[PDB]
Amino acid sequence: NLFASFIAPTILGLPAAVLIILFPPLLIPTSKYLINNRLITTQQWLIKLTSKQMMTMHNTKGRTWSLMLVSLIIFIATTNLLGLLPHSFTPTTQLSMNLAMAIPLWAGTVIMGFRSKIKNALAHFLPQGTPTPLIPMLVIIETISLLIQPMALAVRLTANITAGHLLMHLIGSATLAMSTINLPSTLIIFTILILLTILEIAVALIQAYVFTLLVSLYLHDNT
Amino acid sequence: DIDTAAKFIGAGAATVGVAGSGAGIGTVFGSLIIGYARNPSLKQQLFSYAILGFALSEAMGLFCLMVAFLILFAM
Amino acid sequence: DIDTAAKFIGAGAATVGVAGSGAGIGTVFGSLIIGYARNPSLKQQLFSYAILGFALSEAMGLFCLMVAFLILFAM
Amino acid sequence: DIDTAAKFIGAGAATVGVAGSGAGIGTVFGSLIIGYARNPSLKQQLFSYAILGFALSEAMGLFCLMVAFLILFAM
Amino acid sequence: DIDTAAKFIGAGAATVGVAGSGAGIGTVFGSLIIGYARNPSLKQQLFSYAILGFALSEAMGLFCLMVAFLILFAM
Amino acid sequence: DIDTAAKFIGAGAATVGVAGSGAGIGTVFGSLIIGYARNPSLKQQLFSYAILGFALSEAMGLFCLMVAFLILFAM
Amino acid sequence: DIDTAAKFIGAGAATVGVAGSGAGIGTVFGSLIIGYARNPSLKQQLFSYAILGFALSEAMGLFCLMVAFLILFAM
Amino acid sequence: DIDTAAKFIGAGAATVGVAGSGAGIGTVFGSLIIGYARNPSLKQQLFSYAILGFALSEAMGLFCLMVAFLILFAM
Amino acid sequence: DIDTAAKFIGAGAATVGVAGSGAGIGTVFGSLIIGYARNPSLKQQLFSYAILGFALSEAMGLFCLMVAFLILFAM
Amino acid sequence: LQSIIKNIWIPMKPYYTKVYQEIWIGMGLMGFIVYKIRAAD
Amino acid sequence: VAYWRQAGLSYIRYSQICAKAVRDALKTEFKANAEKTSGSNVKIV
Amino acid sequence: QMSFTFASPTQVFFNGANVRQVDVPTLTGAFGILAAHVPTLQVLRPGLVVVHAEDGTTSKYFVSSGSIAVNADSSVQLLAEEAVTLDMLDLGAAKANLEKAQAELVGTADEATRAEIQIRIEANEALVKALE
Amino acid sequence: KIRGILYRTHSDQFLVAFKEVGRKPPTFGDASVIALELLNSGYEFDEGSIIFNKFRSVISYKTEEKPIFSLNTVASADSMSIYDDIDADVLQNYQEYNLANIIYYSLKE
Repeated sequence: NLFASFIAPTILGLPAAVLIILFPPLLIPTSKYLINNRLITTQQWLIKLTSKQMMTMHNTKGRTWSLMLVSLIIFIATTNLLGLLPHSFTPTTQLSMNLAMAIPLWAGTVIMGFRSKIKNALAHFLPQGTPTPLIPMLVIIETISLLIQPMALAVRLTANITAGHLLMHLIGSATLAMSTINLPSTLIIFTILILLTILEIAVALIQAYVFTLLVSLYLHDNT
Repeated sequence: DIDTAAKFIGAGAATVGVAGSGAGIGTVFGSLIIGYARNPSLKQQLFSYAILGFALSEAMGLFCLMVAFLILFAM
Repeated sequence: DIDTAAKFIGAGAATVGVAGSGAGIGTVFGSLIIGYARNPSLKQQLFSYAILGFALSEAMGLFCLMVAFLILFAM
Repeated sequence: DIDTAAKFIGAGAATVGVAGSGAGIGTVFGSLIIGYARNPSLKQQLFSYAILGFALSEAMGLFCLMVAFLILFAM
Repeated sequence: DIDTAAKFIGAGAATVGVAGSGAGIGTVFGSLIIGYARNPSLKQQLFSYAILGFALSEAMGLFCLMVAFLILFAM
Repeated sequence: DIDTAAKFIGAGAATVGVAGSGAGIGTVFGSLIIGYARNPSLKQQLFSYAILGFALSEAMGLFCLMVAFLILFAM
Repeated sequence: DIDTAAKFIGAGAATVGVAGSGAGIGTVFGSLIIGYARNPSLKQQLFSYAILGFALSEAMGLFCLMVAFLILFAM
Repeated sequence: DIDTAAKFIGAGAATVGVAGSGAGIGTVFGSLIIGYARNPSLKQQLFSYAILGFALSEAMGLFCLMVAFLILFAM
Repeated sequence: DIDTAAKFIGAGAATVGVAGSGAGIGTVFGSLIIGYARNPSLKQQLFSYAILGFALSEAMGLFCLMVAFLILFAM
Repeated sequence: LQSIIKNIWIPMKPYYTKVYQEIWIGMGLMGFIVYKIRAAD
Repeated sequence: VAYWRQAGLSYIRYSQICAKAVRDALKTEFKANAEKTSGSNVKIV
Repeated sequence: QMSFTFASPTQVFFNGANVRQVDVPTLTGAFGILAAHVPTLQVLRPGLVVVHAEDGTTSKYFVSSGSIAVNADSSVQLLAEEAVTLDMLDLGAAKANLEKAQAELVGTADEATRAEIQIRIEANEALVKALE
Repeated sequence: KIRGILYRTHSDQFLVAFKEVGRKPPTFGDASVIALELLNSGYEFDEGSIIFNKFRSVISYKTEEKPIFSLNTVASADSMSIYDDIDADVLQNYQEYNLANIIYYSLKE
């Protein structure tokens, strides 16, 4: 009824969500040339800026994950923007995909943080200058937070895109139900829809960047 | 039904929890105003943090709405 | 009916969530006052951010009212 | 009647939302006090913003009371 | 009766809204403390604004209590 | 009885409103700490205002508890 | 029984009011951090006020818990 | 059923408690903005604390949601 | 049963009270960020207070959860 | 099998064997979690 | 209250130390001239 | 509107000029100063000083200590004890001095000379970071 | 010279003198040394004044006297309430630096 835009799309009985997930990278052409067209120029510029702004903080071991993280911040971003197209199915609105993006990443990061550096890894569970009478619970709280963080990532992205698209759709329905009534009110609701669309573009970009930044900071912590 | 009724009540309740995100964004953007009024040369950089700050405040707010719908429709 | 009753209750509840936007605009404009009192030469620029700050605080507030009406009429 | 009862309950609930305006004006006038204590030469100008700040805080508060009466009498 | 019951419930609810005035006066007098600690020569003048600030915070609080009694007795 | 039940519910609700006084005293004494750390020569005088600030925050808190008991016993 | 049920509900409600003490101690110790970072020579003295500040914030919190138990056991 | 109904009500209630985390992250990132605007050379280090601050605020928020689901599904 | 139902409701309610601890830790670590950005030479010492501050905020939060479980299992 | 391993498996190997091992372990954990979920349904 | 003031210094000393640090980190092209323009000859009696 | 006066004991960089914004590293934090700024007076710590001219170009000096003062008439006087333009310095000497001072710190034990050493370290750290 | 001229009739009313001034063109290092010595003297002057020879022209000079206030003076000055982020520590540092500045200025004149 209302969640028609989030049901796994199928066409002619075929699960066409796979094509929608595969499509974004088709919008990033590459080239072995030296001077190239405008699209690849700007896109290489953006990848350069993003890599610089993200990886810089990491040490020599962290930056090996660079290829990963940048790719991440691209994929998500493109997907999000492709969502804002009419009648489009946004695969980030699915909890499944975000779980599969988060649990492996944060997982492996905590894994490598435990394999080596195990001493300080178990010591990060305790801040530096903690007095004695409050030691035990300060461990368990960190345990819960760490052991849940991937859930936070996945849901924060999933439901955010969900609510964005759902609200845009509801205000659209409202404008529809105000088409046959006061035209100035129809224009006011339309303008609110325009502002919300702009905000949704911004929230797309920002949610991509924030998912990336959070995973990156976890990596930094466990390196 | 009493079930449907309690779904409505719990939905409104879980919705209450968005006041936290409201005040959080209020604080974040107020601090951004102050910090920019102090050291305007850093405006760009400051703005970044602001967005991030915002991006986590709304985060918690989202969870509230989540349960809301996850009670209103999924349950 | 119990359904209509719960609609009213959930409407009032979801309405509660506007206190967050109230406090948020309070904070934003208070910070704008301070930041202007400090560095008045930037007034114009500062004001911009204020509006934007406001524009997101009311944002969250809107969502509350949304559910309100989206329960009062659409459901 | 259960309808009248729920009208009273929803009225009290929607009334709760005035705490946001209360805290908002509190913050605004506190910030005005500070900003004036720091740059008193701008007092007049500062006061202007204060009123405006106030004028939007009460704004949201009004909406709450609105639903209140718009439930108590219009419905 | 269910009516009397809902009157009690709505009274408590509308009473909740005094927390806003509580926090508002807290903020106002805290800011007054700071502003006086910074420019004590203006103490008198500052105090004036404080009272006014207070005079509006309690204002909103009053409205809450209003509905409270205006439900408890007038209705 | 449903009356006694609603008395208990409304009592808890009206009790909620003490969070405002809690945060208010928190803010007041925090500001007192800051203002004293700045201008310690005024300590005595500052402390006075603090008490007064406190004396009004608890004020609003009292009202909440008032209704509480004024519902629990007087009604 | 409906009485026991309402006792549980009112207990949870009156318990809500501890958020005020939580935020109050948060503010107090934050201000203590700032004030010490400014004028560390006064550390000892500052700390005193902090405790006192804390001692009143928890105060209000206590009242909440009071009603809680004073409903859970005494009533 | 009355049990399922109360599960929904308690879920919404326990969800309310996320407003605390919302305001907490708001405050943390606002303070980060200010502290960076004051001593930008420490940006990196400051950011660390911010995350940690955030990491505990969301912490408490989590507990709320915990009970929520631990009532919605486990009970 | 109505008893089990009210246990769930009161559990969610008493859980709401963790928002206070959430905002409290938010404030504490925000103030720590600011105070360190000001006087970084005191970092170590400052951090100590922070932990202590945190150690009391979570304190109150604990009490909430206490009643929660002390209602969910012990009663 | 030719130009596939040449244009896919060639570049990725240093990542697929050393950089992404913990990633593979996490993938296994995520798959086991998802399987447990799909089971209890 | 900075740390050195807690140690018993004075801003004149702070300024001397900082100016000396900037004069030593000066390139040898300008170092001798800058040091000359800030050398102290006065003697206490 | 802003009448700027940047000076050193031996040199006058600006005098009564009209700039748009000057950024100073005050001992109590960095801050910017534009026209009509709130009147204040502050002492400096070793740091960059970027002066923004009306046209938009920026002159980036480095000052080791001194005093900034902005007054009611938007008249700023910035006196710096040693105001070097950033080119007259180098990273290697700064880093080496930083190492020497850190070593003396971890070697020293008395509060007076320890504070002296830490001041030197602060100056050198500000140096290295401010250069590049 | 001034110390030798004033030492006989005024010896008790005397804290510190200085030599080596006059051979070399004075520089800020000298003024900083003098300010150091004046602060590290165990004598908190509530007010002070420096007296030099304000150079007017190649033929004309006027013996002038500049005032020198203390921390408490600028602090308690009500007109200093409009100056921002001011506390005893910042005012102390600024006071010391202005003392050195005015000594340098007097020397160069």
